[PDB]
Amino acid sequence: QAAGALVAGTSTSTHSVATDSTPALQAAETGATSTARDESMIETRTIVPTHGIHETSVESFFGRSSLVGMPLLATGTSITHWRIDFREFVQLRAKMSWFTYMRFDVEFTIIATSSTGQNVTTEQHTTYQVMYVPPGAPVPSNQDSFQWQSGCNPSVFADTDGPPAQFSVPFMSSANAYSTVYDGYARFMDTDPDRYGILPSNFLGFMYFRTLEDAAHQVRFRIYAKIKHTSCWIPRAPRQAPYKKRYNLVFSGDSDRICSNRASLTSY
Amino acid sequence: QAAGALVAGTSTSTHSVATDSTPALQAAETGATSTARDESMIETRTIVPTHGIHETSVESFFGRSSLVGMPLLATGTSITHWRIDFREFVQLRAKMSWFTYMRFDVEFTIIATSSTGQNVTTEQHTTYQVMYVPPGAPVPSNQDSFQWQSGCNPSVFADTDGPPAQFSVPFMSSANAYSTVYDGYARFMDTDPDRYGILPSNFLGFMYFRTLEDAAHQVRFRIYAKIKHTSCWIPRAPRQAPYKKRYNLVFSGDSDRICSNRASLTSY
Amino acid sequence: EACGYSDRVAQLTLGNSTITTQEAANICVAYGCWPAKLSDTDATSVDKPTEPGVSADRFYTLRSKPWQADSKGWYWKLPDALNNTGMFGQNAQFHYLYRGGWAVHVQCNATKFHQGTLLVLAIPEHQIATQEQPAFDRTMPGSEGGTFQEPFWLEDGTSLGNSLIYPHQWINLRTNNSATLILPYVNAIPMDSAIRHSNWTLAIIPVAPLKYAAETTPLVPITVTIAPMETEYNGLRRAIASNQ
Amino acid sequence: EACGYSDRVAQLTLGNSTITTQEAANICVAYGCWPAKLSDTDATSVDKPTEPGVSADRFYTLRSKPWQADSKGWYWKLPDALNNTGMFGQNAQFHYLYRGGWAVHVQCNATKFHQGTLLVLAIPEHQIATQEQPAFDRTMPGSEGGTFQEPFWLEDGTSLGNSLIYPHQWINLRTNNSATLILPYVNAIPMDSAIRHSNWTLAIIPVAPLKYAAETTPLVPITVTIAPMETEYNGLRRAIASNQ
Amino acid sequence: STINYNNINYYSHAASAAQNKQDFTQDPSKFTQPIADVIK
Amino acid sequence: STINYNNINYYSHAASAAQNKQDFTQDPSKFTQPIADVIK
Amino acid sequence: ESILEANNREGVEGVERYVIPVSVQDALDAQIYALRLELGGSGPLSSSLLGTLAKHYTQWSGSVEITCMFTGTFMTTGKVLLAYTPPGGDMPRNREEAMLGTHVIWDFGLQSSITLVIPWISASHFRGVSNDDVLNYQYYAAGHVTIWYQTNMVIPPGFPNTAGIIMMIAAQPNFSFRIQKDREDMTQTAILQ
Ligand SMILES: CCCCCCCCCCCCCC(=O)O
Ligand SMILES: CCCCCCCCCCCCCC(=O)O
Repeated sequence: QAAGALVAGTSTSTHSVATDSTPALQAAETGATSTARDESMIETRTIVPTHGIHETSVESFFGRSSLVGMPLLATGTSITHWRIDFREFVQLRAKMSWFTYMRFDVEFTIIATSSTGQNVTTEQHTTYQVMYVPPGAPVPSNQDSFQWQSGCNPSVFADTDGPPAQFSVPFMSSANAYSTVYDGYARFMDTDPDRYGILPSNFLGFMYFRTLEDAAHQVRFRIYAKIKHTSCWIPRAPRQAPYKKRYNLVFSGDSDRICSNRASLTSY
Repeated sequence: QAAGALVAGTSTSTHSVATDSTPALQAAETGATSTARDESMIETRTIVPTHGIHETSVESFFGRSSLVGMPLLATGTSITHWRIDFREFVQLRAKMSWFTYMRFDVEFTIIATSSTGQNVTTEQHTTYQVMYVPPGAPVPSNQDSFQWQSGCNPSVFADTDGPPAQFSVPFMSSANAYSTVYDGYARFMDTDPDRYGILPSNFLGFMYFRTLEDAAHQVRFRIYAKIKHTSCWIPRAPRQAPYKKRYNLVFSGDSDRICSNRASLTSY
Repeated sequence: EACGYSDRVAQLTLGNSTITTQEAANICVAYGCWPAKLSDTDATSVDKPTEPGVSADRFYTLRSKPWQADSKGWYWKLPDALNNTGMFGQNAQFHYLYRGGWAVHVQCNATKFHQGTLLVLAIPEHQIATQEQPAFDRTMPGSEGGTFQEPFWLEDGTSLGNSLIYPHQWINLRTNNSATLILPYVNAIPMDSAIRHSNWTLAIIPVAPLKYAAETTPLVPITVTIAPMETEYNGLRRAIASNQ
Repeated sequence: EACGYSDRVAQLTLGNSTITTQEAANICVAYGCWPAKLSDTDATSVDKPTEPGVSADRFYTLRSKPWQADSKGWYWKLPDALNNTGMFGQNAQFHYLYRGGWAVHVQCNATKFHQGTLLVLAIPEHQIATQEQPAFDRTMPGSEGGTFQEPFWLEDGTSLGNSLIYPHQWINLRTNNSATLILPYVNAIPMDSAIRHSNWTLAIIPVAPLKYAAETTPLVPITVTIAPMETEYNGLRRAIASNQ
Repeated sequence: STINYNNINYYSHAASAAQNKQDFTQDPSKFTQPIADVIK
Repeated sequence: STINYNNINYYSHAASAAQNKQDFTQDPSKFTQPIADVIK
Repeated sequence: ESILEANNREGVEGVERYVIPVSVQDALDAQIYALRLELGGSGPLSSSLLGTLAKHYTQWSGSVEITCMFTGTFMTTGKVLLAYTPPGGDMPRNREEAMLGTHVIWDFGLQSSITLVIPWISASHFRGVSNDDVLNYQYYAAGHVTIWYQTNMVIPPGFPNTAGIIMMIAAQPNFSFRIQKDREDMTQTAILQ
């Protein structure tokens, strides 16, 4: 697979003195973007295309790991979980805001770190279990619970102090692509605001964590997600206001402006 | 790829008694180096070329790792950074002083070591994060900061007590080659001495470090750089005076001499 | 097998100016490259360039300097020294970008009764520094040029002795009357601002001091004549003469 | 058999400048000649000429003038009006000789509620004279231009009515927004001094005064944009800006 | 300026593979010229 | 005295590869004989 | 093309920030607008489509295009001059200085809009998108775009003496971005829930 597509070039131009051909004159009402090229506006020289465009490709744009979850396992219970979304942290969420529909695979990498009550690093070696709990499967209640047998649910076991755990996931939606946005309701005969903009087809379940023996120290799980094998459809005006909640788009919007203000439009 | 180029040889010579051909006589005013060869100055025997020249090739000369940075992470903040230059340590800096322009790739290797307040080695196992913070990206303020999500900035995670971290970097300048020297100013309408000899195109940003949990002991990062895939242009008189500052070429120059002095030019 | 005969006389003609010399030491072409215009593949600035030709591609003579007994050396930054002289200067001011080569002719005549040796150097990216970082009047001295304070260190912490790695000629009075260097454009990018970056530095340093067959000695000057070559300019706007 | 449709819109692009107009009256090319460079057989000055190209061969816009009720007319001498502006001016100053054509675009917009008619003329060798012989400030007014004192006589003892024999266009508000004239070089010799001889005179004269559907009327300006064409210069020396 | 990578996936499922290094050529016209009667 | 190495790079980018073992022949003449009228 | 938040004068609140005002003048050669050509933070350019896309990259190259659409009545006329000034100095003080650079003369008529192409005129090949003061990225300065009255906006009696210009901006075909980085305006003080 080769990534050698180039940007466009420039060819030489000369003076125009035409009473018919006028490319400088547009009509934006049509909804069409300007048709004018450098060559038709100034006398231009020749420039051979030498610049690549791979770093702006949909694959390269999303193809790197980002923090998406960060559950904390307490010593008293020795068990936490994480609802599988990409809505908890802003950086990735805002990257996805550029598109309406996205179909892709995911590569998860999990890094475990032990700490003290005062949140300072400590040495702790145990084995933890990450179990995928899909909708309908029974949830574990304790570090002891029988649900950890993992007869059908898939599980990953790794050491607290060993290399990060890592695995890939296919495109799982019941739909044909995930939706970053949804102008509709989650249920029929229900019109509750908490159910507006919620598309259940994007929620594949939870990830449950536990240590194989009662935990001596804290243990925090950092879950990283790499979007790969990406297909995107219908670009959107990206998010400009900050995110306040995880499941909706509400914003503060105090001052109705995005860029900086200045004294005059005629001076900097 | 083969490295078999040889040094030149010697062929047999005999006595010359010529009233026209005089190779011993030169004229250095032309700026040209002497044209005389061993064979034309003495009766020489034949010597078959047996010596190689690969260890003096531009690639071999620069192709080995050297210390370029050495940030120290304190226990109170649990975060440091490093401005990406090769001007902090003298050995590599002086090697580069032989050329004006250099185009190359870099291989970074990072070694982490934990110590006590009295700077003695201690045992400490945590995971650290190295994040590339390019110009314009927001800088992390704490070990906690949201900037560490690394949604777009690339990051490397490795253990304090695990093998060294390592990765390669392409030739990144906006220019067509890096400049070891710059006879100009960093900005327009500015003539400040602090901005003379500063070529912003060589500064790609910072490397920010943190431990994934508050640090228990010191932790020092040694950053090694290997220049590879090198292209060099315009050789220079190398640096003879010691380096005093990181961003300019000032020197002390007390005694105006480089080599040792002697009593007479006629005796050792 | 021989080194001096018909290489002593020379005539260079550019535009409406011609230079002659009866005691030359051949011609030095820096790095063996002749000045040339920017390639379609190397280029980046899209606007059609201005190529002044004869109006700027010609010889300009700067004010002469007297060679004195205590003289340490002189230097001129290029294009700096010519940025405000003639049609070349005008084009350099009116455009944001410039690219060009040089034809340098340094001249110093004396008599068969004098002795002295000048080293004439063309230093690329001659970023200077002394015990302190230099001020604008030192880094871009204009047509008057500057003077070395630490010539042994070449004003950069290196060495005068190793400076022969840079394009050069010698004006050794018992041999020659002058030096001629042809310089191609050098930079790590295609073009650059004439007012913010000096590509080459012309340096003239006395290595063997001027002595005569008497204690007096008439005024012996050093004159610098320079010609821009194969120039092109992009980014036309108003004229801007310095980076101040 | 028809006289107005797609001839109303126009775009002229020279160097780094482009002009557009949505209410033109076609383009007038003086004497049917397009500007052209000097022939080897017509030429006389032996030195190789300077051909600035894009740096000078582009559009320059002069300060606007307000069209008032008592306005008699305005005029600009060429190359005079541009002799001190941009890269064109620099070349005209540095050389003893100059030759060139022009692209003139006079613009004046109002509203469908106004009425007025301007005569735009390009007069060759417009030697002026009133009840007395004119002073330098009248003959070579520079970029500010001059004003007619006796427009009926065309400031030369002839007549405004017969001036249609000179290349011209009309800016009749009910019809057009502007005028465009392309002028070739005219002289009885191959080249001439830009500072001592004005080849063409751009004249704008109100023939039908500006009236409006009210007594007030907003400021209605007249703007002149001019472009040198197919220029060449000979006799390079120092810059000399005026004949004073 | 034309990075050609090695496919090679040691696993059974397509999801396991690394990111697609292939560059598909863009067609901005769906967004820049969505008009029916295209004029130039 | 002719060390021939194995190219082989397991990564997608050229930057990832090891140092070039190839020896290009030097041409000192740009620096030793920069004179126009070359004499020997 | 996306609309520029061009009317960023202190005190103007949303939507009205998208319309630069033009009005009948009582003075000649008057100025309409000034904009420093930067893809880097804060400015009107940064909140656009091209601008928020630049918030994710660290280097850029290419030509940019600015299309302006006049919003006045059908009977109101005018001629404006749009100019791009390559770097080196400051913003043009008068129209006589501005016209010396790359420009276009716009005539209001049946064609509501005009396009000013801001050609890639750089010494570099690539420029940095930031103006980072610490690393001296103002080294990568790209110039200024200014707008002036060429003639004047003239209206019939009783008509609105003030209308507007809507500026839109897009990248051209020779435009590319390099090196992905994080947006500085997308922050988080706590986990979202
Ligand atoms: C270990 C079991 C893995 C199952 C993971 C499925 C991951 C799919 C992520 C889809 C994110 C949807 C976008 C959103 O958060 O709104
Ligand atoms: C993890 C992000 C890596 C980005 C590294 C870019 C390294 C380029 C080094 C260039 C050194 C320039 C020479 C100098 O220091 O003056």
